[PDB]
Amino acid sequence: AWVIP
Amino acid sequence: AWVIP
Amino acid sequence: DSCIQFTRHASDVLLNLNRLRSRDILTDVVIVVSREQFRAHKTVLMACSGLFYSIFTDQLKCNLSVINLDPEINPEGFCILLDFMYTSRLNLREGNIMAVMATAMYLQMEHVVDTCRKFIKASE
Amino acid sequence: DSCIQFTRHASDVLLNLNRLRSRDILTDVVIVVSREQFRAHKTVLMACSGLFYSIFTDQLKCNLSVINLDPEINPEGFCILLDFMYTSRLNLREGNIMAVMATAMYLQMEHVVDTCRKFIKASE
Ligand SMILES: Cn1c(=O)n(C)c2cc(Nc3ncccc3C#N)ccc21
Ligand SMILES: Cn1c(=O)n(C)c2cc(Nc3ncccc3C#N)ccc21
Repeated sequence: AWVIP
Repeated sequence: AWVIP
Repeated sequence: DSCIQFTRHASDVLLNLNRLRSRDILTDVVIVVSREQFRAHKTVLMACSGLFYSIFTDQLKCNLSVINLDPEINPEGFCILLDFMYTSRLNLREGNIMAVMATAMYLQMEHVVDTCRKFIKASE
Repeated sequence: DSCIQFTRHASDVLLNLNRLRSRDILTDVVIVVSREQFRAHKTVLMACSGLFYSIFTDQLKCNLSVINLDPEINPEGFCILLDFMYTSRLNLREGNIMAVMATAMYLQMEHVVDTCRKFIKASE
């Protein structure tokens, strides 16, 4: 995996 | 885009 | 292997499927959540959810054009998860995390449940 | 936005749709190429090809369960492109590039035509 888009 | 997988 | 790969291919496919959903093109199922209706593509739902994979691989249920979910399910939670299915983006907020997590557990969306549990543990 | 994104989501969706194709689950069209048949999902074809987008948005053709392509089309070229649609990986080789390029031009797969033209220009 989870990231900042 | 096109890359080497 | 001797392949080449187009980096944006999978995300472009998702963007185009989301555009088909927005225009109601080739949608083949209506999901009903506490009297609210959501049109979608069965294959996208199956690819993203253990629950929809189980429903649409069933020889009887695969023929249904309308699927009713448990009425305790939060339709905003469902809508957030349906948007995630079609975009890879999850609109997780302090005010919706409990509902999103409950809905993801119901839908059997393991990676989503994982990130919700992590954000809740960080909050405590 | 306040979203989070699951990096592998779009590729996982594609992998799962390819597994459905392999098991013949919810495939809704047969593409015929010089007497060879290929089962697929109309939505994936539309998301990847200008030609299939034009066919399946047509009010008459959207009802067809069998689509015959021009018999001059190379079915190995088609198979390579169908695999690309479902995997983002294009098996481009010296011995198939001319056929793959011709098939991608027919299917209206712009990025594929672009990479073929680049590889051909580098070879000359
Ligand atoms: C538990 N669970 C989960 O979190 N996701 C994201 C899941 C996806 C699917 N589906 C598939 N799995 C294998 C082959 C094909 C498909 C499809 N379509 C099933 C269970 C899932
Ligand atoms: C020319 N061309 C091309 O290279 N690709 C990869 C194309 C894809 C599509 N399709 C779509 N475009 C907009 C909204 C929805 C869809 C779908 N499904 C059409 C033309 C394409």
